[PDB]
Amino acid sequence: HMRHRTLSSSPALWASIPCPRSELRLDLVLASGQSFRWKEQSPAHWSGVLADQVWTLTQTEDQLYCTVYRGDDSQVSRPTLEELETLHKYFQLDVSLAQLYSHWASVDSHFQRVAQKFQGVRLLRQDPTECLFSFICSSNNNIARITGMVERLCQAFGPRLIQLDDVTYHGFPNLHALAGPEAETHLRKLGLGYRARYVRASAKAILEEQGGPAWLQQLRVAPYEEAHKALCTLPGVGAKVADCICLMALDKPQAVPVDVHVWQIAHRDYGWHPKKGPSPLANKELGNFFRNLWGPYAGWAQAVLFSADLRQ
Ligand SMILES: O=C(Nc1noc2c1CCCC2)[C@@H]1CC12CCC2
Ligand code: NI
Repeated sequence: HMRHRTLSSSPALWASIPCPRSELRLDLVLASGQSFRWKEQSPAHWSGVLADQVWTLTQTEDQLYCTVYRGDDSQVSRPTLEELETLHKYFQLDVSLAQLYSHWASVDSHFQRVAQKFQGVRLLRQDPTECLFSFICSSNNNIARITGMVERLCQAFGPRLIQLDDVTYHGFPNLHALAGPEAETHLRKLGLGYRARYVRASAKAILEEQGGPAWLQQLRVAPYEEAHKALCTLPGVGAKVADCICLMALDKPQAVPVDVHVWQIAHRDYGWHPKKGPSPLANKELGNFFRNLWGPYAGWAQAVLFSADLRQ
């Protein structure tokens, strides 16, 4: 009936956003442990779902090309003005990444060497609900398996949007849908394992203990430290997951997620030691170290190194 658009196939359905590849590289961002809902369905063409709509994204040297599938078998068209603002806000393009890259490089010789090769690594501004439950699935997991669990979770619980080729696209579920009495049993069948309990328990907790999704919007305007402590009350949400949500969904650019992986990197590349191994206190100290070094956009600087580390 319908299928994935390319820039060759249907150029009449594409809108451009003037964006250098030094400000944004899709292939270093869209599948680099931030979002798990983007796939390169055709080469250099990234498809995924953004707030009840499917997008396909490609780019040149100084143009980001995008096209929308609204579904409902309605009259197909280019992206609108409001839908391009949505994409502009999603990539946080108002913030200059080149200026940030140079600012971080000024105090960090290691970052400067890595920065050379890996440009346009920025932070996506994700939905809190989507981000929270995606990073509850992240514990003792890899990008490949997390991407599976999230896709299957959205198919099972989330509303259907459109089909392109053999790929059916579902929007992310609401909290009520994940809070049901059967929710955990289904999610174990979908292969989440122990993470199934934390998804249901956290969904039920935000509803009953915090009063629905308006709470997560309150944490967006709340100070970083208040937001982090609030999230750590949720089942299966510790310091690492709280910092991820803070950094990627609650506009806290100074949030530095710390697990064994960033510990390994911090030690090997910066020679950092707690002033022996991991610990709630030692992890907290490593986050402060990077904030002190890089400043109030420390989480954005981490994404560059993190995405750089995924590519050998
Ligand atoms: O940990 C993950 N992502 C991140 N943690 O810290 C940062 C990121 C992405 C960018 C900012 C810094 C995701 C869950 C995994 C485990 C392997 C993929
Ligand atoms: Ni050492």
